[PDB]
Amino acid sequence: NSLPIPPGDFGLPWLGETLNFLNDGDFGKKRQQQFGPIFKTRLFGKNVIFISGALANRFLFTKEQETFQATWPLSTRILLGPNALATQMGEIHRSRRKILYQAFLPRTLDSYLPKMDGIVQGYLEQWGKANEVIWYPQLRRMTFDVAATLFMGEKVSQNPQLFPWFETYIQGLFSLPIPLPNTLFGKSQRARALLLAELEKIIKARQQQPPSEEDALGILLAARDDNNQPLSLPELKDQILLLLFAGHETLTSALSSFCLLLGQHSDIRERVRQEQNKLQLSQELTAETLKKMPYLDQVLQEVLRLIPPVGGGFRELIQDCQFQGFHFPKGWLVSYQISQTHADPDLYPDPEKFDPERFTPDGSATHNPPFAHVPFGGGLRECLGKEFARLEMKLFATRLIQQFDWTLLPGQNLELVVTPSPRPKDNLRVKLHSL
Ligand code: HEM
Ligand SMILES: CC1=C(/C=C/C(C)=C/C=C/C(C)=C/C(=O)O)C(C)(C)CCC1
Repeated sequence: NSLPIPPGDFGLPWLGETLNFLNDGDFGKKRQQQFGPIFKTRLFGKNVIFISGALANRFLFTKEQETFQATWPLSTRILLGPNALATQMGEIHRSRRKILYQAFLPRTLDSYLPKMDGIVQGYLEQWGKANEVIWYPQLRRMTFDVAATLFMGEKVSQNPQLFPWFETYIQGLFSLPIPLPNTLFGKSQRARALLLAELEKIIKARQQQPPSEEDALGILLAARDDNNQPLSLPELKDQILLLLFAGHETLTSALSSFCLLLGQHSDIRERVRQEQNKLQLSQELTAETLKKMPYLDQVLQEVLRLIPPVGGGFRELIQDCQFQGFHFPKGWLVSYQISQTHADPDLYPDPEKFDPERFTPDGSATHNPPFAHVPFGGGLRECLGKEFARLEMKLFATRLIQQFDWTLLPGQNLELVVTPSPRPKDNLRVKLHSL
């Protein structure tokens, strides 16, 4: 069939519009205005079509196996490793998906709580003592601490080079894949080498011990493929590195967003508080207690809606396709943009406004088309850790609101940069007031 390809500029050979993608907060919106709802570009040497909205998301998460193959930018793939779920395909992917899910079972999450709440309260106490808190970097310390603790173990967490290395590793994930020591990418390459060497040490320690499936690392050590074979060491290291990155980076964004938004909407903050008051907290807080928070549930859906931690995903077309009148050529990439979908005014009337009532029983977002709220993606690659994320968001939201009000200091830049997750430019300057 003789259909046109989408409008859009490819730019220079290979380089294309990669620099705009990596540096402009404007990328998708600029090309939507200039080119329309479906546009093409070139990124990291690949021709890419950007799509968004319920129907485009439906398309991308339908008859997927025969059409769409998950991928990531060249820098991301190299730094994740060939043995990570994010970089696995087909039968291997299906298998590790079932293996990893066991780390996030309803009851295993329930068992994460005590250590998680202990790490959470520890930080709140410190921040409550301070005058001004520059919050964003603090949230990064905390979320790493929770992830290292719950996925690996407590003595692992107090060990002191791990965080600095991860921070450097993260900075190169979405960058120019230039393998020199004076680039963000080469520094992340070196960070990855140092981290794997440590995780290898951490793994060899755990193997000379009675089998425990308390955490993610123990779960992976116990895991067997369909041919009853263990995961290799290189796979073990790539898999924990991913879980620690995802558990750390995404949650840093979600919680700064929550602190940002409930910072600016003190009425919503009070309704959350009113909810946790019709219960009975103390320090006594169980997994079944957090399941009694329907209104907080709504706020957290809406935080993720307004400021999605993960901007989008990428797929290679392995079949030739068409969508809304365009040829989607075999071997080109498609990118689904969660940020664009969540800013659709048809899906989200007054998209710029923070309104939890969209997720209230009969609200606008409840009878939207499928694939309208996609903070965790959908189809075959839908976030595997979503309930770990929701757990940590709910506990943090709960402990923070029960103990403190807070003020976002006047004259700061609250504007959001994405390297590679939304963060406020001036790192969220606050004062907490104890209750
Ligand atoms: C609110 C926080 C989070 C958000 C918004 C989020 C978002 C996403 C999205 C959009 C995808 C799909 C990307 C694609 O289409 O390929 C994904 C996949 C994934 N997520 Fe999450 N994520 C979050 C937290 C977590 C956590 C806490 C973990 C566990 C440590 C995690 C682990 C993963 C993994 C391993 C994948 C790859 C799945 C696959 O390739 O099949 N994420 N996530
Ligand atoms: C790599 C990777 C992850 C992080 C994705 C991020 C942080 C990308 C943001 C997308 C952007 C920045 C796209 C755009 O703007 O178009 C998650 C946690 C899902 C785990 C699977 C592998």
